[PDB]
Amino acid sequence: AKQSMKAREVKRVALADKYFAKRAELKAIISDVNASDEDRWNAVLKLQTLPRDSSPSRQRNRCRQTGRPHGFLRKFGLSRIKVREAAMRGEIPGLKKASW
Amino acid sequence: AKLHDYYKDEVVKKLMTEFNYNSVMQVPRVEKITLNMGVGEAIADKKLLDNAAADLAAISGQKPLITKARKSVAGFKIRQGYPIGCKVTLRGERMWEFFERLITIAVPRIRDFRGLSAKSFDGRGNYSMGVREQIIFPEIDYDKVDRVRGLDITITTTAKSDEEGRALLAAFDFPFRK
Amino acid sequence: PRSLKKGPFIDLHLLKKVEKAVESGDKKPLRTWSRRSTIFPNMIGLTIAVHNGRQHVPVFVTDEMVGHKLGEFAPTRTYRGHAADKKAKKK
Amino acid sequence: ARIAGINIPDHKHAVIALTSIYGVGKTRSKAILAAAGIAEDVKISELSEGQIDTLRDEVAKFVVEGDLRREISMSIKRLMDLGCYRGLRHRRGLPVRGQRTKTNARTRKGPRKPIKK
Amino acid sequence: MKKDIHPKYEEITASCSCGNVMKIRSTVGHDLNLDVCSKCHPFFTGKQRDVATGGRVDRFNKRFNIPGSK
RNA sequence: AGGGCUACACACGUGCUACAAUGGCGCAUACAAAGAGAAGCGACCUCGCGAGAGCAAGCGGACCUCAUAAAGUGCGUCGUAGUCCGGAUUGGAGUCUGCAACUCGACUCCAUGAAGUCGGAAUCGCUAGUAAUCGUGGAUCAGAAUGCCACGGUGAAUACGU
Repeated sequence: AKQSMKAREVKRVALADKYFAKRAELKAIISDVNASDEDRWNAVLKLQTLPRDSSPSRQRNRCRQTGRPHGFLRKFGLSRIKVREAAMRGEIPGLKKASW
Repeated sequence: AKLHDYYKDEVVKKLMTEFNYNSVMQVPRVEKITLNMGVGEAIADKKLLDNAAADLAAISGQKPLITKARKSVAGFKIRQGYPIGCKVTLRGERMWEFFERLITIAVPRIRDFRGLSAKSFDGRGNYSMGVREQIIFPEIDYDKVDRVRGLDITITTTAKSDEEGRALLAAFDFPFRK
Repeated sequence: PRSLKKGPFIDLHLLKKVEKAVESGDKKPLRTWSRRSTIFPNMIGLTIAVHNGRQHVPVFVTDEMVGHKLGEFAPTRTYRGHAADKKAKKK
Repeated sequence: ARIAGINIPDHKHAVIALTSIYGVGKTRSKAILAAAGIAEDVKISELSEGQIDTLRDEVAKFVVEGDLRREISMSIKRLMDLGCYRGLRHRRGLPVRGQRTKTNARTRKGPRKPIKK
Repeated sequence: MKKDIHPKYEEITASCSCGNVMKIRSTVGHDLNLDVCSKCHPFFTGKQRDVATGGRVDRFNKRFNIPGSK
């Protein structure tokens, strides 16, 4: 299903680092918590609106194989259903069918 | 009555001269302030009548004359001779003293209302101020079981016409609504 | 209630409409694809048409509108007759 | 007098008493009585007059329904009149600060649609 | 002059003047043809930042990472 | 891009919190396990009613830290009164995470403060570290758990009989 929704995510991750990174972190000091009566620079939002594309609140996860959008596991890059089948076939070391 | 002392001493000559009048009761002179207040009938047990009594009480200490539904015809209905609105034709020199706050700096109360325009007093110089919110005397409490909105204030005038009306109500001071 | 950004809040996209308008005064109202915003004095007295999700509804800005969010002053959903009972519509 | 001079309750130990006096709950009730130098561990009854007469004044700082609860109301009444999606929802009398509705309005509205009518 | 109703009418002497001679009137805009905002000043302080946090005496130039403090 | 996913009148399935005096209220006081943490978790410091704030060690994890278990105990306290429970709602101020908290967030806080006084008919889970209850920790997670998953305290009634 919809290869495009997964694709839509990728460009935001390449731009998250490439455009945004040096302008990102700018908020807390010069915009947000640490700029009180240090200018306050009352033009920050307008700058960062194309970075709305990029900013980590505006991009998530998805599985790196099949791209399921829910129930990711950061440890792996996959999600609930598809991960377990890779475990079933032994393709992660050390990952036994658990018993305690 | 200091508003009316202001009018005797300062305004009567201002107005006389500027309008070119020839005799002192030819000149403008502000008359008989009156009120109404219309209640949503008296209610089945005459409780909105009590609400007429305390609101009158707010800006006249008297009792109401209390006007009656003379004819009763359409949708408010029945009785055709039972109490309705709350009229006071106020006392004289004292009523003019009341006029010292009674439509002057009645303003911290005001939130707008349909009257007080230097264009829509009638073509006879007679006008009705429906105030909504009570003037404030300074004594204890502000739980009056309030009837939130009240009091059409019908100022009457030595005035027959448009020119005597805006002699009053505008630049006699207090100003009309801006 | 819930509270606001701890830094500016101004929103600048609707400022981006407003900044050429603001000293031009009265004309066709600003169609907003930006309801996110606060409202403050700089925006007083213009008619700012508030996206409901599909069409702009004019809000004329005055003193009360120093308060709060823009959208806060204005509908999106048509909450209907009480209990989902009516046979007319107001599109 | 013993009682707060504005309004009337009676009895019980002083600490619980100011939300009985009214308009001040427990945080203000400890601190306000303590600033005046008036105890929590006393009956309302026994009070030496220097604590009470000072209590009648030390209260006068804070809430009385006659203008205040009406004023805090008139702020909402304005909101109900103002023309806001926030106030409009206060006009229709559904939950409006926090909640949404599957079935969740009994706190705000009292009953479900009731009776035989 | 019927001497038996009307209990008060005048007793402060009608003091009101500006803000300052008992109760208020203020400015030449004393015609009060609108409602109450209940929401403007001091939060809107004459300025458009709605409560940035507690006062620092540093307030540096640019950017940060909060959980590293370096 | 903005709305919507989240509406609300109403009915239904599940979990929550309580209706108290074994108790609730204050202080003092005791002993957990298991975990997670580099662009993260983050002490001590100094401010702040509180959330938090800011400064910064440290951590690379049986080292530092998240992180102080809590109920229980000990003494005072309330005295069955919808209260001193419960605290939903609701006003205002406040913190915060973040392009952005208004539709539609989380959290502090102050004030106020409802229903609930053991719940028809019907109906579910349960035999032992189980049931009941107290709290802990994490995955999803920018933020946002009442739920999920696991962790440990205190720790029971009883099954005669088919």
